[PDB]
Amino acid sequence: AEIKKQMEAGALVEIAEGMATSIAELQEGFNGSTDNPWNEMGFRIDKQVIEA
Amino acid sequence: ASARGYVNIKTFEQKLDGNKKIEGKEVSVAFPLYSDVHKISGAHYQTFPSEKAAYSTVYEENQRTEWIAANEDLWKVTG
Amino acid sequence: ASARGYVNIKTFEQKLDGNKKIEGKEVSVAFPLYSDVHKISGAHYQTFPSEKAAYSTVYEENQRTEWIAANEDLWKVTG
Amino acid sequence: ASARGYVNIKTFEQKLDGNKKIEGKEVSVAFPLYSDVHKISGAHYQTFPSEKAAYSTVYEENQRTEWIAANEDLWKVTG
Amino acid sequence: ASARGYVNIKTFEQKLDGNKKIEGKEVSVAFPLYSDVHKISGAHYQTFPSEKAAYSTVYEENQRTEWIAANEDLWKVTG
Amino acid sequence: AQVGKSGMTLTPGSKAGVFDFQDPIDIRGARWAGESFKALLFQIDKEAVEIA
Repeated sequence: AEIKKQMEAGALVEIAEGMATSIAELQEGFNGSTDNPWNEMGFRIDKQVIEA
Repeated sequence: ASARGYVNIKTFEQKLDGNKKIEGKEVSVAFPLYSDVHKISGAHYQTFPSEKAAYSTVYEENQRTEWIAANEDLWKVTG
Repeated sequence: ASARGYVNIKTFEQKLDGNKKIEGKEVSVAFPLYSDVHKISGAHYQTFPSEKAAYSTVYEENQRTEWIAANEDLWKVTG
Repeated sequence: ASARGYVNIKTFEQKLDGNKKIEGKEVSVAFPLYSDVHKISGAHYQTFPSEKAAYSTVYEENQRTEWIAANEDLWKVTG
Repeated sequence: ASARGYVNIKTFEQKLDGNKKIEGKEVSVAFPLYSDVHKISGAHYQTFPSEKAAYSTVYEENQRTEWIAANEDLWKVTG
Repeated sequence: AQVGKSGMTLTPGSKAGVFDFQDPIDIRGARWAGESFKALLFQIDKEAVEIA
């Protein structure tokens, strides 16, 4: 609730941004860089059962 | 400030030998200077651009030779 | 006990920074507990199955949150 | 001397565990001795040939087992 | 320095009225600053480019508002 | 985006940035949706004009 009030107020606002090419080019160890891994995703798969 | 932006350079601490370490370091280099000379490759580092220097230690455009020495210093091993 | 078996997980110590380290840790997790939740990826570890907990620290199936906290703790850095 | 040259072996220090280290060592091994036995794989090392021993500790051909022990010792971790 | 050169501005004393004179002034303004804001038109003046400031009073990039005030002040009239 | 229903488009008794359906000033004294929802349409169209 407080966060929403601050958003309405324009005090704290929604933001999104891409990666600097200065970083993406060397992400995950290129040219001796370090501590810069790429983010990743995939899937799970679970189940439910019933009984008469 | 340089008003042309900075390249913010972070060196990650690594060990070299018994009681010999390359200390982590955080410096900012004026873009017009970073882009002129640098020896950072294979250095165990990370870097990003910014409108104002991100770190307390800064190499300004007119400090070319402080920066050259500083690049070499990022490879230096101490106690 | 889990009465089914365990997933035995060992975290190996790493240096992170000057005077900062992530300690190695030994935990046994009930198979169904591990299966349900495990925040372990990129963690510097080894695992194996067993019929009985291989380690002195065991998270039984009905402990749920003790295990989640235990996983977060595998990423914690100390002196 | 071996009178046939040497293989110069240098290893580098490794932080195997919390406050446990494998110190790097500098040894020279008579070429035919090196050739006969050298358990060097995954050792964090460098080698090169030379006409004379490069390092202060040299294993002449007539050593065999002093060398094998010295060789295996390259992997030793101490406090 | 401005590291982009300067625009050197020289004005001449103007006998505007009885007991009224526009003080002649000599200033140097960083090229990008001069370019961004200036009123040098009808100033009874001369200008030129340079590598380094030609005059003792210089307005650098971070002097935006000191320069603007200084610029209007080129027409200030005194005794 | 700018804060709408503010500045030049703000009714003196309004809140600057929010259309309040429970406030008589914004709903122009209206009741039920037959008219309350019209008050909102008026404000929308008023904002479109300010953009022009």
